[PDB]
Parts: sequence; C-alpha cells; structure tokens
Amino acid sequence: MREIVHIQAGQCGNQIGAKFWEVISDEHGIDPTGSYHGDSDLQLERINVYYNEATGNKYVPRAILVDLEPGTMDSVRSGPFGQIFRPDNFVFGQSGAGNNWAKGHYTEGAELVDSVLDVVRKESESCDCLQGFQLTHSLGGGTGSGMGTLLISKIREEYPDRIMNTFSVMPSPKVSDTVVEPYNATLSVHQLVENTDETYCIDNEALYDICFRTLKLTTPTYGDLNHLVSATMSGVTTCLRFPGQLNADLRKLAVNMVPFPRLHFFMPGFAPLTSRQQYRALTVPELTQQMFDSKNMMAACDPRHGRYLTVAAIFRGRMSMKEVDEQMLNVQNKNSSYFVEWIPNNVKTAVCDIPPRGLKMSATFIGNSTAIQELFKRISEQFTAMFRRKAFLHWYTGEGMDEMEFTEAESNMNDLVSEYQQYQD
Amino acid sequence: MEVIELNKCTSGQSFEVILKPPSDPSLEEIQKKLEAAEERRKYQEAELLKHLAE
Amino acid sequence: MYTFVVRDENSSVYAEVSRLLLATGQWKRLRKDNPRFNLMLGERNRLPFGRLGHEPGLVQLVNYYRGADKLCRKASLVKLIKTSPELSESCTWFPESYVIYPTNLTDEREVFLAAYNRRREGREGNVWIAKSSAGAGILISSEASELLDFIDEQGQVHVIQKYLEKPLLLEPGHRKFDIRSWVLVDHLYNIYLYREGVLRTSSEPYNSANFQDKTCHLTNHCIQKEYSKNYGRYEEGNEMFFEEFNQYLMDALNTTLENSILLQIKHIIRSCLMCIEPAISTKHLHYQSFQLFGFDFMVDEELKVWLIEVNGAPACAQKLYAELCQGIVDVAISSVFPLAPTSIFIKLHHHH
Amino acid sequence: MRECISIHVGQAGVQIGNACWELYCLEHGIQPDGQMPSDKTIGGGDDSFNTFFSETGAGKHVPRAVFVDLEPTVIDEVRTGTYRQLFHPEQLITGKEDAANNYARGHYTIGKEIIDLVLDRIRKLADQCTGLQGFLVFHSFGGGTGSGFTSLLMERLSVDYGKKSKLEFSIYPAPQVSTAVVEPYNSILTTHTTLEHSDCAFMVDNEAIYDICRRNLDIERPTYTNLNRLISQIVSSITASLRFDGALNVDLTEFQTNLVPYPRIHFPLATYAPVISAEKAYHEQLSVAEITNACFEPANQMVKCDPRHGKYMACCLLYRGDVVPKDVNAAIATIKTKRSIQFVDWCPTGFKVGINYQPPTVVPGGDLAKVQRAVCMLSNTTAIAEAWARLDHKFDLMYAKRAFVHWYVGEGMEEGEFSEAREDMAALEKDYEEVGVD
Ligand SMILES: Nc1nc2c(ncn2[C@@H]2O[C@H](COP(=O)(O)OP(=O)(O)OP(=O)(O)O)[C@@H](O)[C@H]2O)c(=O)[nH]1
Ligand SMILES: Nc1ncnc2c1ncn2[C@@H]1O[C@H](COP(=O)(O)OP(=O)(O)CP(=O)(O)O)[C@@H](O)[C@H]1O
Ligand SMILES: Nc1nc2c(ncn2[C@@H]2O[C@H](COP(=O)(O)OP(=O)(O)O)[C@@H](O)[C@H]2O)c(=O)[nH]1
Ligand SMILES: CCNc1ccc(S(C)(=O)=O)cc1F
Ligand SMILES: CCNc1ccc(S(C)(=O)=O)cc1F
Ligand SMILES: [Ca+2]
Ligand SMILES: [Ca+2]
Ligand SMILES: [Ca+2]
Ligand SMILES: [Mg+2]
Ligand SMILES: [Mg+2]
Ligand SMILES: [Mg+2]
Repeated sequence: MREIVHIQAGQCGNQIGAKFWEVISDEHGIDPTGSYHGDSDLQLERINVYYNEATGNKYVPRAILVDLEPGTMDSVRSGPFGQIFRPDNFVFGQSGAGNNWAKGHYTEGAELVDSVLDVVRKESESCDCLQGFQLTHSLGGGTGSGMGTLLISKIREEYPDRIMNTFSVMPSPKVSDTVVEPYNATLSVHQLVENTDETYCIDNEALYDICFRTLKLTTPTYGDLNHLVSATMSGVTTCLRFPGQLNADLRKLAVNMVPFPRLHFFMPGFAPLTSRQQYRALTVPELTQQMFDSKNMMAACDPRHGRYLTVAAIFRGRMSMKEVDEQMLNVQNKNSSYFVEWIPNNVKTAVCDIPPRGLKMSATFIGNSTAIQELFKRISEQFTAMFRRKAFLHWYTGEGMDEMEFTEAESNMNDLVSEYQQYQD
Repeated sequence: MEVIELNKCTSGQSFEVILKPPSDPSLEEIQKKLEAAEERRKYQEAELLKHLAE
Repeated sequence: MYTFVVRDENSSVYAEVSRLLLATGQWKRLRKDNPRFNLMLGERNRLPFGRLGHEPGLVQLVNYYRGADKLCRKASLVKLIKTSPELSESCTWFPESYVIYPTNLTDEREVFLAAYNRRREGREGNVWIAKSSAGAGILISSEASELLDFIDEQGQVHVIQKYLEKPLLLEPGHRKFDIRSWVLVDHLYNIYLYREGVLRTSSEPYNSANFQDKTCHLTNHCIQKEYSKNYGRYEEGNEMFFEEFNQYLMDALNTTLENSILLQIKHIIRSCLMCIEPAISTKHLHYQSFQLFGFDFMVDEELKVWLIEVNGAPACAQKLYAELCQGIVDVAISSVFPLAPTSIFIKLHHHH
Repeated sequence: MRECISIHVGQAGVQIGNACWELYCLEHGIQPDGQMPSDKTIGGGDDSFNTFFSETGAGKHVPRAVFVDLEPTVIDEVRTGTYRQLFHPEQLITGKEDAANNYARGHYTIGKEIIDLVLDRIRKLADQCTGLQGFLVFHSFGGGTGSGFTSLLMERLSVDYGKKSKLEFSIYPAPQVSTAVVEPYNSILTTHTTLEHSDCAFMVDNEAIYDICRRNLDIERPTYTNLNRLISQIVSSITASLRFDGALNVDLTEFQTNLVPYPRIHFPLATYAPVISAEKAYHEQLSVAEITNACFEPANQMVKCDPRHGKYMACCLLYRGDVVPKDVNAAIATIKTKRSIQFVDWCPTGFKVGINYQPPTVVPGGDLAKVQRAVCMLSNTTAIAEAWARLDHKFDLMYAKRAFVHWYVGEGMEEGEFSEAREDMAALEKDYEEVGVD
C-alpha cells in the first residue's frame, strides 16, 4: 500500500490536474460519483495508490486542490468529475496572485499555506505507507509557481524523507499570458532544483507545436494543450497505477533516473500523436520511432543537441514484448552517440497490458537529457533581457522582494545550465 | 585413471576418480558502523532543517 | 547500420579495413570505449575478451582468436608442437627447437646439449640460431657455448633451433629468402589462404662461412633495407611475388610453385590451425572471432618447406593491401553482418 | 542428522525460494498442506530429508526456512499461495517500504531497524535443531535488500553462529531482466562485505538463465517463474546430497572442502544438462557421455565464460537418474582426450562424483521435460573471474563520474566504502590471475 498524495495549485495546475483525474478515473473504472464499474481486477489492484476507499465502496481521489482565487476550482467542482473530489480538499483564497511569484510565495500565499498543509497532513495520516507527493502547476503564474514552490518547501520540512515529484508547465513567449513569466519561472526553477526529486518539464510551446503541426489543430486552446498533459501524466504513472513485472515506487524510479541530485528534470513524450487516419493500427517499430522523435516530446528541446543520462520507456497494450526489445535495442544501437557511455544499460523498458482509452497500444517516453539545458537557457535569456533594465520589477519589490534575490535566482539557473553542459561532453 | 572411496546405498552411490597426481567484526563493532551511518544521516537531515529554517 | 570500434591505431591492415567499412556507408565507427559495437578491431595485448558478447541484442565480432598466442609465440609454438599428438615431436616440417630459459630465472637446456654433442661427434652440420619474441637481437653460431651465453645476458625466454644450412638460393645473386603467407580464419573456422604471397629475399650473396654478418642470413625487410647495400637490386623492396617466383621455378628447376612448395605450405597451415581448433574455436561461444595470420616459411635446396614462425598481427605487402583487406571485409565481416569472383582466397577444407 | 536453515532475502531470494521448496516437496512426496504419507515416523525422525523439514505433532513437515523482505508484496504471495500451509507466519518477515535498489538503504537505514527481528526468527529455527550445520542464503546482487541487508545478516550470522558454515546462492545482474542501473554498485558493495563471511557461493547469471530459457525451452520472453523453476532444478541438484542418503557433500562443510582450497576464491561455476523443452514432441534421451560432455559447453553454464582459458581447482559431478559409475568413468576418459582441462599444479587432476538414482523431478505443467538422467557439474574455475571483470568495469564507468553516489551517501554511507569495496575486488581479480595465468 504505497500511497501517493496529489496536489494541484493555481489555474494551470488545477485545470491540468482535473483532466488527469478524469483520464485515470476512466482507466480505473471509477465514474464521476466515485463508484467503480470496471470489468478487470487489474483496475483495483493498485487503485489505492491514488484513490481513497470510503464507505459504500466509494473511491475518492487523494487530491488537494489549492488556489488563491475561487474561479478555477469552481469550474472543477462543476466540471465532469467535479463531484468525485473530497469537498474538504478544496483550499482557496479570494485575493488572487496577479501572476506574481512574490504574492504566491511571500504574501498572499503565505496566508493560506498552513490550511493547505492541514489537508496534506490529514491525507498523509490515512496512508498505510506514503510513497510521496506529486504536484501539478505552471511556473509562469503566481499561485502554482510561487505558492506551489512554497508548499513544496514546507512539505519537505515536514516530510524530509518522502519523494517530491512535480509536473511543471514551463512558460513560452509563444503561449504567454503575461510578460513576467520568465521572472516567475526563474524564481521557481531554483526551488525545484533544491526540493524535488523528479520534475517532468512540460513546455507550452512544444504542446502548441504538437497541436498545430502534428495534430493539425488550426487554433489550439488551453484545453487542447491539457489533453496532451493529462495523457502524458497517465503514461508516466502507468508504472504505478497498474500491476506488472515491475515493483517500482517513486524512490526506486528516482534512484535509477537521477544520477546527480540537481539534474532531475525530465523530457516526457508519448506516441501515437494522431490527427483525425486515426483507426489505423500502429506497429511496434512505428511506436518506437515516434516515441524517440523530438516532435513527440513536450520540452521543446532537441535531444540531438545533448546526451541522455537515462531513458525509461513504458509500452501499453497487448503487443510483442519480444518485438519491443528488438526495436528498443534498435534505437540505441543506432544512435548510441546520444547516450552517455558512462552509465551502462541506461535505457530501460516497461510494459503494461492496459492501454489508454481508445488506443490499441501506446508508448510513453521519459528522458533525462542534458539537452534540457536549452529550456533553461531560453528562460535565462528572457529573464536577463528584462532584469538588465529592471523592467516590471516594481510588482515584486512592492511585495517585499529585493533585487538581490533576482540576481541570485539568475546565478542559480546559469549554474544549472553550466552543470548540464559539463555532463554533455 | 583410478577409482577410490566407492560408497553405495539404496538411493545412489558416490566415488572419486583421479586422472593425475599433483605437482571478524564483533557484535559491538557492527553496532558502531550501524550507528555511525545513522549519525551521518541525522547530521545531514539537521543541515537540511537548518537550511529550511533559514 | 553496423557499428565498430578501433582499439589498435597501429594496425595498417585494419586501418584499411576500417577505411573500407566506412566507405560502404553501412558501418559506423564508435568511440573505442563504446560497448554497443558489432565489430571490435581490438588491441594486440590484453584484449578484454571477457567483456564480449554480453550486450543484449548485439551480435559481436572480434578480429582476434583468444588463445591463438600459443601459436604466435616463439616459446609457445615449440611447446605446442612437441606436446601436441597432432603434431608430435617427430614433426617433419618444423626445425629442431628447444625452449631455453636464461639462468637468471620446463627448460630444455640439457636436452639441447645432448642433441648438440651428437651432431658435433657425428661430423654433421651443427649450426644453430637463437631468438626470442622480445626482439626487434638474434645470434647465429656453431658453438653451443656462445648460444647459451647470449641468452643469459638477456632476461627473456629464448629458443634455440637448427639453422637451415642448405637454403634454396635464388639465381642470380646466390641469395636467401623466406615466404610469407597470409591466412584468414573466420568465425566458422574456415581456413582461407590468400592467393597472393610474398618472398622477402636477401639482396646479398649467402655466405655459409661467416655468421657474424647477419645481413645475408636474415631476410627481414627491416634488416635488408637498413643493413644491406644491394637493397632493391633484383626486385623492388626485396619482395618477389608468386608470379615471378613461379616463373623462376619453371625456368630453373623445371617445376611449379604449387607442386614444389605450396602443397607443403597448405599442409602446414592446416596442421597448425586444426591442432588448436578445440582450444580457440568460437563455435558455441557468446561472441565470434576471426583473425589474420602471417605464416613465415623457409625452403631448402631439396624443395622441402620449413615452418619458421606464425605472426598473430602481420603487416601486408604494400601492393596487396587493397585486395586482401577487401577480402577480409568480404569473408570475415560481411559474412556475419551482411550488407544491403573468383575468390582471392584458397579454402583449406578440413574436418572440425 | 544435521539441520540446514535456508534464508531467502529480497524479491529474488523469496521467489527463488518458492520454486525450490515447491520442488523439494515434489521430490520428497510432501503435499502443500505439509503432510507426507511416506514418512512413517509421525512428529519426529532423523531422516536425510529432516535436514530441511521439521515435523509437527500433527505430521506437518515444515521447511527450516525464513523469508525476509523489506516490502510485503512478494512474501504476501507465499502467504496466500499454493504452499501457504507449509510455513507459519513467524517464518515470513516483511517490512513496509523497500531499499529502492540502494545498498546503503538496505544495509544501514532499514537494515539496522529489522536485523534483530530477523535474528530472533532464525534463533527460533535454530532452537529446533540438535546439530545445525549452517545456512543457505538466497539473494540477488542488484537489489537493495538482496545486496545491502544480506551483507548485514551475514556479518551478524558469523557473530551469533561463529562455527557454522554459510553458503550463498547469488543472482548476478543481467540487463535483459532488470530495470535498475545501479546494480554494479550494489553487487560490488555486497561482495566486499560478504566475502569474509561466505564459505561457498554459487553465482547464477540471469543472462545465462535467460538464454537457456530462450534457447532450450523456446520461451521467447521468459518470466520470473520460468527463470526460477530452472534455477531451482540447479539448486536442487546442488542440495540433493544434504536431503538424500549419500556419501558425497553430506554436510555444508564438505562443499568448502571439495570446492574451495583457497578461501577467497569460493565461487564455483555451475553447469547443468540436459534442459529439454516440455513442448517438444519427444526428445531422444541423452546418454551419460552426452550429458557429461554438455558440462563443457558454455551454453549450459550458470555464468557465461570460457573455462578453456582458466585453470580448475576442483570439480564435482552430480548425477541424478539412470547413471552407474562405469558410464561416468568412460565418458570422463573421452572428455580428457578431447577437451582442454587445465588444473592448477598444486591440485590433483580428478573429479568427485555423486550419483542419486532418483532422476530430476519436474513441476507439473512446468517448462522442463522429464529426463531419465541429468548432471550438474560444480567446478572452481579461474574463468569465472570474467564475471568479476565485467561487473568491475561497469562499476568503474559510473564511479569515475560519481554517478548515483549521492543516493548512497544520503543514507549514511561514506564514499570511502565505495573505493574500499572496489579495491577489494581489484585484489580478488589479482588472486584469480595469480592462480590461473602463467
Ligand atoms: N533469477 C531471478 N532474478 C530476480 C528475481 N527477482 C528479481 N531478480 C533480479 O534481482 C535484481 C533486482 O533485485 P531484487 O531482488 O528484485 O530487489 P530486492 O532484493 O527485493 O531489494 P529492493 O531494492 O529493496 O527491492 C535484478 O537483477 C533482477 O533481475 C527472480 O525472481 N529471479
Ligand atoms: N632455423 C633457421 N634457419 C635459417 N634461417 C632462419 C632460421 N630461423 C630464422 N631464420 C631467418 O630469420 C628470419 C626470420 O626471423 P624470425 O621470423 O624468427 O624473427 P621475427 O619474428 O622478428 C621476423 P618476422 O616475425 O617479421 O617474420 C628469416 O628471414 C630467416 O631467414
Ligand atoms: N498547459 C496549460 N498552461 C496553462 C493553463 N493555464 C495557464 N497556463 C500557463 O501557465 C502560466 C500562467 O500561470 P497560471 O496557472 O495561469 O497562474 P496561477 O493561477 O497564479 O498559478 C502561463 O505560462 C500560461 O501559459 C492551462 O490550462 N494549460
Ligand atoms: C485520445 C488519446 N488519449 C491518450 C493517448 C495516450 C495515452 S498514454 C500517454 O499512452 O498513456 C493516454 C491517453 F489518454
Ligand atoms: C507452487 C508455486 N510455485 C511457484 C510460485 C511462485 C514462483 S515466483 C513467481 O517465481 O515467485 C515460483 C514458483 F515455482
Ligand atoms: Ca491579506
Ligand atoms: Ca518422520
Ligand atoms: Ca566466518
Ligand atoms: Mg492565469
Ligand atoms: Mg615475429
Ligand atoms: Mg524488493
């Protein structure tokens, strides 16, 4: 009984979190009112990992919904599976964070953080053996970014030896809400470098390019981007939610994916990504080629610009596990110049029989690549372009922050880039 | 090619063939190791808490 | 896309094989430390055989037979011939040899002397030659006292074998020579003899009354081109190829190279390689081996062929690198990793 | 009669234990409920099989075994499995969360908190023994429990049972059936600290078992059940002498006497034949010479390596089935004149032969076909040092960058223990080379 406590914070965090629970609830046979109606025991095998069992065989997600304004969480409570969440697990304020990291981290967010921890503590106290935590949020806003990283810091203080995992949406000028997103992302990245064991980096630009170019969506919306994220989240957690020839908890994954404590930022992806030629069967070679294709990854980083420290691949559906090993060993033994040669056998493969809704088979990609430094370089350049002129800083100094704290966050991320650069050579 | 020490019983037999002649830490010391590593864990966790308190 | 690594930068043979492999556009060269390779062009010494054939899904091939050193080491070869019933101590095509450890270190010092004293008493030619694998240091003499004293001044194992006092001398010139044969053994243990050989001839007249001057007794290409004054007179680089040497044997001796010499060479090659097959075969192994061998022979005035030594990392004649190297890729590499005639080799069939 | 206590540590140890004790029962005629109709002495007796099974007053034959794992999901299968009735709850020990493939976590962090409980449960079994021989310890190299907690247990067992022999069955890590990347660290760490505590250890390389299952059993993608039922046949061949009437390897001390003349070089190579697919129409039954000759084929070795290029220090031939000495000596003679069997000059060139007339037992519905005769060859070869070289090389590639080291230091281990353990392996490889190479 290795329970995971899920936390979603801010607009982005709660809208992506909502879709996540919608997806896996369908995969586990849980209906919008928390009643099970599946047809396979594999659905209830590891169901307790993400769900609490209440009276009357009801399953309630072990989820905590956090925000500094009520709007987004009112939508969730009115959304498809809104009734499935615990009413007490909604923790929200009224002021908002104004897309301001200082507000989420130091002022508005500090006022609300204790009540969130009360819910976290209450969920942990009912876990037979808490695996760890996962947080969904963006880094470009104020609540998910500023208050999210504050939450992580206080969770680490209270549960120092639990695994802290996040799905972090990185901002992009192409899919931007405000100009201060580089400020908020740079401030959060340092928090994550210190206080998370694994962070799945999701770039909104990659999500846009996939919806536009691959999925042929003329005008992608945030909902379309969230379809990809919820799908990706289902893929990476398949290892944990279903049974198979793998006994892997969050700490075991971290031990085999994170060779150095600060380089724990992953590029995720999956296949297929098909536009509506959607009923065709996808062969294992096709699944494997696409999964390793940069167009199928959501960090907007070209892996051919760096080297893979570790790679994990999860295949779902009834397929040839023999043919999988052949195609996987075909991608490595055909591009070994992109895998570091000083971590033997650093590409691992897992199979899950239960495929996603509406797909015969799929493949989820989780890469720890030094090419992720391109993402942090983009943020750093945008940050510096404004910070050199001290542009928009008054929104932050007005919340008690000082320029010195920005200078240090800038140095911290430039150091992180230099760290990736030395392991790429 | 000699056969020596042939032993036979109801459930089997065994023998030997020669083709050619020839030409700790005490209980206390383990406890110190276990406690030593435990202390280093406490020191590391104290520095983390000191970091978080700052 | 096949992958290979190069771990012997000093190999002229496999430098050409590596050059050809890349030319096909279907082979990729990896860093010498990348374990995910199909083909290893390994180092000469301490090749890590124990690390081959353990990469999942990779069929791996190495250009050296583990254990072939027993044949390509001076001391080992003598021991192999004397102790192997397939070759026996009565082997007729290998000169009488003895393993002699320097006194500053089994050893055959006494056995050698017993045979020596017999020749001295029987008025028979008692001229021997001493050598070792730690040489560029060779000594030819008729007195046993000088031979042994030379080994003690050194610190490595030596071997003393009978010196062919009646070598076949080419005319004109009255000069010595030795024959080099290249042999390729593939993963299936087929023995391929390169159709092209080379005679490394001495450009000096053979003199049997003065072994102090080793320029007319040693036919090594480095000694003739460094200590000989008539280098390149009769043939370019003191290298006569089979076509010329065969024509000579017809005009002079009224015989062919095939009948008078090549039959014995093929027999000697088969005997040596078949003998060690059970010890070095990779038939039922987790990795596959092949290797190119350089056999060195001597011919006496009776047209009897003598085996001198076997080299496990031979160089090739400049004029024969292209043909032979391409041949290595065809039968040894592409036979295991096929790409997307009239063979240059002569298959010496045998029972496995 | 002298008792043997089996200890199964971590996932690999526990699941291999399931296959072995299943096979033991089928070999001795014990039912899943523990009853043994052939045993005419009810609630007692000192028969050969009593070295591995105790007896209750009600006639239940209870394995002298302890299953230990830091996480409960693997042992919970035993608690509800076919043979749930064989063991009582005190024999199955499970913690809450595992070692996460982290040697330091299993040895120090978690190991320190449960080691006393495990010893207490072992002490209970020992108290039922009137003449305990020692322990058989099953575990993986790569698992954080199999590596880290086993080494701690071995240290304590040497303290509490200083005069008792300890043998190992260790699973050597192979990438084809592992999703871990740090197993070379765990293997070297546990071998260093366990070396001075194990009298004899049988390494099984999963790569070898995997290939035998694909090659001989035509299993395209073998599972843990396929691998473990094959491993348990080899384990049974090795331990059959302790459970059946005989005169060769009759007690644990004899394994070191017959296979380990030098204490540190205590890793015999195991070779087994024949392995025939049950799905085959009907295989031609192999002869003594043919199965004996197969003991010198690299393809049926528990660890892939080339014994032609090592030296033998000892050699046992363990036959089960229709085998008489006349046929063994005849086959051995033929193998000397064909194979390259080089013994060390300070060891006699000879074989100790054991014959058990009961042929190999096969689990119903399993993958292995019933054979009229089989052999397991135990030979102490320097060639097995290839497995140390391979493993040590993978260690060096990662440790040069200090990859993953922080996970171990974070659990209270000092980095110095890495290099200390690696230097011990470098000396172990030197010892092998001094004995084998000229
Ligand atoms: N032959 C065989 N090998 C196994 C089996 N189970 C695991 N392994 C191998 O053991 C290694 C993994 O270690 P485990 O034994 O599973 O881990 P553990 O001992 O339970 O320790 P933890 O890290 O706490 O889980 C890998 O090399 C696996 O291939 C098994 O049932 N049979
Ligand atoms: N028993 C013998 N009788 C006559 N000549 C001999 C001889 N042993 C060696 N030689 C001469 O020595 C030369 C070969 O020497 P050897 O091969 O033993 O040394 P080496 O191995 O350093 C040269 P390589 O390996 O390149 O052929 C030949 O040219 C031959 O003429
Ligand atoms: N993928 C995705 N990104 C979003 C969504 N909503 C906001 N974002 C991104 O998140 C950042 C704004 O943060 P937001 O979550 O709205 O602020 P917060 O509520 O204060 O945490 C910008 O980079 C947006 O592009 C969403 O629903 N999906
Ligand atoms: C409509 C497509 N949905 C979907 C696709 C893939 C996966 S995945 C990453 O393979 O788990 C999950 C999904 F929900
Ligand atoms: C009679 C039960 N036998 C058995 C059970 C489990 C395993 S397992 C999956 O390898 O743990 C092997 C077995 F042989
Ligand atoms: Ca306020
Ligand atoms: Ca009884
Ligand atoms: Ca001891
Ligand atoms: Mg917003
Ligand atoms: Mg030479
Ligand atoms: Mg485990």
